[PDB]
Amino acid sequence: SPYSSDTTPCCFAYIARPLPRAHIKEYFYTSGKCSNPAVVFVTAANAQVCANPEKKWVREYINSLEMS
Amino acid sequence: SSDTTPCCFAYIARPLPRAHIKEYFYTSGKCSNPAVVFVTNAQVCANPEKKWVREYINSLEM
Repeated sequence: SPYSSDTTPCCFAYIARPLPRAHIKEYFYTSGKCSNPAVVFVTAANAQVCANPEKKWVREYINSLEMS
Repeated sequence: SSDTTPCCFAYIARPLPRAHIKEYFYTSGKCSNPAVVFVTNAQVCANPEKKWVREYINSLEM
């Protein structure tokens, strides 16, 4: 492919109910260019689910993922 | 939905090789920048104002 994707994933809504923990592969902080400072959890179906960084579960989820 | 929305913060500087273009779409209005994303697999941001962008889109529809 002569070109790689260059779109930027942003968030305009946060998932209300905590995400099934196991069904998560990675996470990443949306770009500072986006309008909302969100958290993104990548599901096993490679879906990119937006989450609120102030949420208790997200906070726990972020720390778990970065610890073997 | 509650899924990420692809937005653009830059536009490619030259026309994409036409034969590689499969489909296209206008990024959500929620995005701060208006843009057309050409799809090949790969998603390339482009300026909705350029002639080749508008013309590529016309060719695609037809």
